[PDB]
Amino acid sequence: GTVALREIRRFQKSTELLIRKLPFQRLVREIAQDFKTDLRFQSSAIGALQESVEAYLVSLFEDTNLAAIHAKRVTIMPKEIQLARRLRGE
Amino acid sequence: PHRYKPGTVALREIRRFQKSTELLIRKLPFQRLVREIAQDFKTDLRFQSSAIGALQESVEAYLVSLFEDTNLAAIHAKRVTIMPKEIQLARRLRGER
Amino acid sequence: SRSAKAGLTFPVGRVHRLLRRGNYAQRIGSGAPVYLTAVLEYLAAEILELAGNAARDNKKTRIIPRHLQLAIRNDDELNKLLGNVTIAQGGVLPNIHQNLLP
Amino acid sequence: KETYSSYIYKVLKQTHPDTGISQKSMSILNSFVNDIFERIATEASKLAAYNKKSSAREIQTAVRLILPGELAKHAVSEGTRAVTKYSS
Amino acid sequence: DNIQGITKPAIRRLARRGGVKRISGLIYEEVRAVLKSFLESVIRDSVTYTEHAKRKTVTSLDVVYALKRQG
Repeated sequence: GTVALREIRRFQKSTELLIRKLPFQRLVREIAQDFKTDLRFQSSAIGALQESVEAYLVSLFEDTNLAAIHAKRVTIMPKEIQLARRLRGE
Repeated sequence: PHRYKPGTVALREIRRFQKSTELLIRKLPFQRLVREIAQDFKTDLRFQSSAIGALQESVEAYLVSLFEDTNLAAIHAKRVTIMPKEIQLARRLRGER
Repeated sequence: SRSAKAGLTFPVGRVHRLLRRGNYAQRIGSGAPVYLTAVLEYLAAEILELAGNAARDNKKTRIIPRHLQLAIRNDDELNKLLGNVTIAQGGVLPNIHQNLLP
Repeated sequence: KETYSSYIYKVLKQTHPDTGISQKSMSILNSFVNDIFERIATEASKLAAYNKKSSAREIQTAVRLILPGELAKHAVSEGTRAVTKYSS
Repeated sequence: DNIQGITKPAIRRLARRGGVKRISGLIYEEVRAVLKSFLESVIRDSVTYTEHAKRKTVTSLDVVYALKRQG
């Protein structure tokens, strides 16, 4: 059979946080240098930030996907993103 | 016949309101609604007219903010007429309830 | 007075009594208890200047509440500071969509 | 009862000597001043609870994240100038 | 000058996380803009926490305290 695998190992589909650790860390140190030069980033408490940012993003894509299906279209234009930004309140 | 095309006076009249700042809701029916929705809890409430004025201003402000937001949500699509879809989307987006 | 010696004009002692009654801390910072009044004085000066300008724009001598409304709403920084709060008998800036025009 | 009409009146008078006021606007300003005071003061209280302990640094920092930075630097600078004037 | 570090397939799987397999040609630039408009604030709050911590090292409590104010 070719379905039961997709039934017994697909009882648990989760998906994960993805933004790469080293590039993200380099980026945040880069935008932290100008705010305060020689800012030593503690290697802890950065996973919590790197989960919170992704959470807010996936909220933004779910809102823009709702807006997209509201426009009978699957692709994303800048209009959806900017109105999501404005209507959320920032 | 001095009949203008649909919407010709609409822009003018919108300008007239958005210039103005007065009470857009008649006070007496608002009092009726407030009493109807408040008598379901306790008698002898003894409302003070300033309070009902306060909630009147609050509700009109909330409604105009809502309506401008749904106007933006509608002008998103190739639509200039408002339907329940935009209102529901605006209500759900901000997560009011 | 204390405000005069400080160059301030808001009554500092009233705010000191208010903070003492509020008991936000057992021993409030007495090094500069009028400093929190000074920042509020600066913000009040900003908003009062904007309101006076707005009232002067429409030839009205007195501060119309609507004049204050557009004074605060025009400033993007002011809108970010206070945007979730409405003003009684306020208004809305005339915003007509360009593509809406016939 | 101690109203705050006199202080806002004289501030308007030192920034606009020929502009009047309206009664509704007086309550508007009073409520604005009161609620901004309370907001920043409870922010200072939570900033005092921030540090593992029981001044002016707390209030400066509290005004430093509550309102947009552009006006925040002016606020802190003028507050410091005020305390320097009051020091002696 | 490393904002471009976030790669395009990263954005594509980010969109895949939220559903819909449709992706534009500048949605990556847009999400770069929104992260530049979000993370600068969520690290500026931590900067203010460090200023009001007398502390040169960011800790978990300070950064989470500065972060939770978003909502």
